[PDB]
Amino acid sequence: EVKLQESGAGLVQPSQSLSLTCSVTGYSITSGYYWNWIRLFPGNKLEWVGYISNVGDNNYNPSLKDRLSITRDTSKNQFFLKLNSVTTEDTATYYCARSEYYSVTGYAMDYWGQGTTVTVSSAWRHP
Amino acid sequence: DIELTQTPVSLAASLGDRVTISCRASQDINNFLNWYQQKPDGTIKLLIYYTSRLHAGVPSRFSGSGSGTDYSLTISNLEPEDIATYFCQHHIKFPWTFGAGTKLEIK
Amino acid sequence: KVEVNLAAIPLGKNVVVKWQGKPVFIRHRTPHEIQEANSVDMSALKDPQTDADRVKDPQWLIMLGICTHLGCVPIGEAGDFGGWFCPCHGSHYDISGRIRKGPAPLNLEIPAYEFDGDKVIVG
Ligand code: FES
Repeated sequence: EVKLQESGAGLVQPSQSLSLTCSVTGYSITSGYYWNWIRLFPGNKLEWVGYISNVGDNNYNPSLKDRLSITRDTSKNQFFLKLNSVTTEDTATYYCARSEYYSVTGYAMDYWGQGTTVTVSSAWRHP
Repeated sequence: DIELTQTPVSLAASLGDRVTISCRASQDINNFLNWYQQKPDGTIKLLIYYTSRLHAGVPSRFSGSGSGTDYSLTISNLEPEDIATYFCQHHIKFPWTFGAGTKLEIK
Repeated sequence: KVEVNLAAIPLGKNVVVKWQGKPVFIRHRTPHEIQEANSVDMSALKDPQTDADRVKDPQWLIMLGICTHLGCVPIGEAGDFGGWFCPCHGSHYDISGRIRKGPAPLNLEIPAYEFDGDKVIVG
């Protein structure tokens, strides 16, 4: 069975960089399909952020393409999201998920992460 | 950029009866339409892919039809944990876009 | 050039049809099997292939039922990997028809095929 465990700062100050890590176990990132990042806004509107293939190719949503950076680390088997210069807009619960691809049926996200809630608050938090 | 419209928006029902949600896209998508289930606890699962194909584990009471630009998601009975928010995406071209959402409540 | 009517094949059943004197395996896979197939790490395969590299529609597994070791025809729904077992020298294939154990060096070959509604055309 495949498992996706998410971790990272659940609260960042505006103008800073949000960083989330998605640890995968039971299947290697380099082995095959697509590794995506998506966010769920409080107003219930899912948005596809982007992905990184098993080869290492990136594909970002044009809406955020100039800010984010989805990298990986084959050794530890985990991919990351890095959304630069955040704003109150970026306040959402982020999900990492795997999507398969069959030439006929197309893409489909079959394995989802737990979901990491991030808040762009100006508040102070113990690191 | 294509955009879907999940209607009805957050409609409730009883403790065991059929319900039909829909998803209409701005442009034309072949049949590349998936359906997700967001549990109240935040757990999101895949239910249907390619407008009608069932995923592993999803009960037989889940259907899926439509084509062109109009789609569906029928259920047999909400008995008992069918209560969650349902979404729908397309994938004929990047970027992928989801629907507005459709919460399912029990009166 | 053989035509097979997919609409005739039930849920989790195997159908064998002749094509150029060689047996062609066709299985209408169940949702659970499809997941089982696409959830295997390449590190556990002597002939590394994703289920997607092998099938066009995840519902239809279409391959030549010729064991890659010495040519026997593998037995359906047998083996230690929920797929096919070759009685000749003990080669086990998974639900994607990949070689998992035994002397066979390769996964069951996939012939050229195209879909046309309820029927597929192997050849
Ligand atoms: S021919 Fe199948 S194992 Fe030898």
